[PDB]
Amino acid sequence: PSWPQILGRLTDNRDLARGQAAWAMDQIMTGNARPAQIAAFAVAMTMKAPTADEVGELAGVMLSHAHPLPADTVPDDAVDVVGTGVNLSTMAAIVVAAAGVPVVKHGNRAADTLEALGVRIDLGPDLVARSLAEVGIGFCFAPRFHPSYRHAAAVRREIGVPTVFNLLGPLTNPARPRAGLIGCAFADLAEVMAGVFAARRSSVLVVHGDDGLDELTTTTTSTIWRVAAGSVDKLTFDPAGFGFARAQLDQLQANAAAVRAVLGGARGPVRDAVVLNAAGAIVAHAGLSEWLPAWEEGLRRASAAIDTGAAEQLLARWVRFGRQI
Amino acid sequence: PSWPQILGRLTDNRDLARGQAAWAMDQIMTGNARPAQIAAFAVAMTMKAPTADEVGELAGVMLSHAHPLPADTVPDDAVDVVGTGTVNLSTMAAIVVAAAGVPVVKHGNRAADTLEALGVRIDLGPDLVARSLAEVGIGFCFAPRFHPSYRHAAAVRREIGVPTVFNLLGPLTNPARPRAGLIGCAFADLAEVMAGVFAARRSSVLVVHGDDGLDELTTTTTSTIWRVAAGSVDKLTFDPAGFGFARAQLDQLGDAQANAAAVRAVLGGARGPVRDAVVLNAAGAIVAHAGLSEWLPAWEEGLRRASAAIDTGAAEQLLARWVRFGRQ
Ligand SMILES: O=C(O)c1ccccc1Nc1ccc(OCCCCP(=O)(O)O)cc1C(=O)O
Ligand SMILES: O=C(O)c1ccccc1Nc1ccc(OCCCCP(=O)(O)O)cc1C(=O)O
Repeated sequence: PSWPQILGRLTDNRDLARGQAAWAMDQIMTGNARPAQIAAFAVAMTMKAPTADEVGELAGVMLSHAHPLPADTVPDDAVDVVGTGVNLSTMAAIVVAAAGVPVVKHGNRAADTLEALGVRIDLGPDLVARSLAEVGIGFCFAPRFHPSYRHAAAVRREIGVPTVFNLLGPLTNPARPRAGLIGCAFADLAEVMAGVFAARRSSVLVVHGDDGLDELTTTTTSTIWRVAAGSVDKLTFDPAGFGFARAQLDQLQANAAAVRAVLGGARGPVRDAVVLNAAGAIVAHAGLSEWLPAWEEGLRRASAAIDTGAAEQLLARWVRFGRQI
Repeated sequence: PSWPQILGRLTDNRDLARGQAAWAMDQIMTGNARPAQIAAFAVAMTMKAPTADEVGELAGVMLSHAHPLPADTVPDDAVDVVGTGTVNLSTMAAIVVAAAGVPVVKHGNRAADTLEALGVRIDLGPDLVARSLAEVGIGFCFAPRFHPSYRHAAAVRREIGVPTVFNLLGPLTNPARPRAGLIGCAFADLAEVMAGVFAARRSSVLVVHGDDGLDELTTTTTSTIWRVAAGSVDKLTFDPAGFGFARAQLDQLGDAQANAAAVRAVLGGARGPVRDAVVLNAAGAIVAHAGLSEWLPAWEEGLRRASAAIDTGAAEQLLARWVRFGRQ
């Protein structure tokens, strides 16, 4: 295999042969790729239109190089709550964890929201494991678990344009949770991302707000690719069906204040959006083992996690956990 | 403008707005583009099939930055003989055309190697290329010497390896700006684009693509010719069998050392498929030359002039004189 071979195939608008995407990603992560080669690959794959097989190979290589969490430290039913791209997902994650569903998130700075809240984001595998056990939630700092991806990440920022690489974050949570609510801002790639989760037998709702959000929106309908039993089912979701009023898009350090307000019981469109996304994660969680009863239960659990103060308390306990390390 | 804007537009499979390709090329040519940005643009512009307007803007920026030849040193009827990539055929055809009395000014880069092997000094500044054109009847613009700020793009092209839109610009960024030529293109889809760019400049060009894939007029089969003249483009099918040329095989048409030997053989009068191809392509450039000011009569004359340039020894002498020039 070679870069001219692989780049040539892509520029010819052909799908890659089995293993080729993997070879490319492994070159990129073993420091064997020039920035120009990385950029050419990211762009060419994007314009060719990536397959789930291809994106799967990319994510597979990344996870093969990643620092794992220690053995038997991630519950079988842990979930992620995240988008391709953060205020809504951070809150939803806390609420989901507070409802009793273990959450392990994965991210990087532009993570900023959590720091502003007093959470310690840069922990190693053993301490993330302890956080997950003792608090019910953990955060994997992406640079710390994916050191070899730094070359790729640098090129991402240099070219600016979105590419297939924008999918890899949610697909390479180093804790490897089997479930989640996953936002995707790119309607065409959402389906591909869903296929990758399907191949892994994950239980995920891949969500794309029809207003463009990488979260379940309250301003209008959302497209959901429901992934369960290795298959993908495409659905349109209307929050009005669960009694939610339509919000305006503009209503959705600043984030930290917003987090404190919602967890404190503030009513409004932000809370509604948090509750909706938290419920989505809980439905995805239920999928590891009916759509309407599942959503109704998810919504009850999410609302109760806030209203009882459990979500607010969990964040406080999370903050305290880090200050005691 | 900005890279996110232009690259986003290209990845969305949209043609660029007026000026955007120019802006991009200019960033690249002023050392203001990161290698990753250069590469992303090269690939995106390639996979979003480039338009004549866009390719014209790229070449235009390149020429706006290039060292020109001194005023009035390039004859109004000078021609180019070149392919996008057959360096053996175009090199020989170029010498033959010059020997027939049509000024030739070429533009090229090392992978030029064949000419050096023949003892020609290829790396000359504008003033000496001009002198070469006047005194010998042929000149060569060595690309790094005229396009110095292209070096960042050059490095990126080596790194990614695959052909891109940048592979199309060579015939369109000749710093001597000849107004006529025989221009080969290996990709038929882009040949029509190249013809469009030449038409915009009102060049008299034959853009040629062998139906066997050669970036020359072939003798193995027919060729497609985009005939550019009067700012308008006519697309034609061309069969050299109509001029009595025997069919050759693709294998009959090497490194710079071998190419030089082949050059010496042809200019020395060796008959065969290689000579035929040279004569045919030399004739084509002569036909393009005539178009600056009737199709079959033009070809018949072009073929007579090319054959005679070889057979009298004029072509062989011109090369000897070209080599002599560099040493004096
Ligand atoms: O930004 C991304 O696209 C990304 C996606 C998945 C995982 C990580 C990502 N980013 C990075 C990964 C590594 C990295 O660089 C690692 C530095 C850590 C050094 P050490 O080996 O000592 O832990 C930087 C980034 C980044 O976003 O800037
Ligand atoms: O490669 C370098 O980094 C370099 C360094 C110093 C001086 C020249 C350099 N390279 C070039 C600079 C300009 C240039 O200009 C080429 C323009 C024409 C391209 P084409 O013949 O393919 O149409 C080509 C090169 C090169 O190394 O290839």
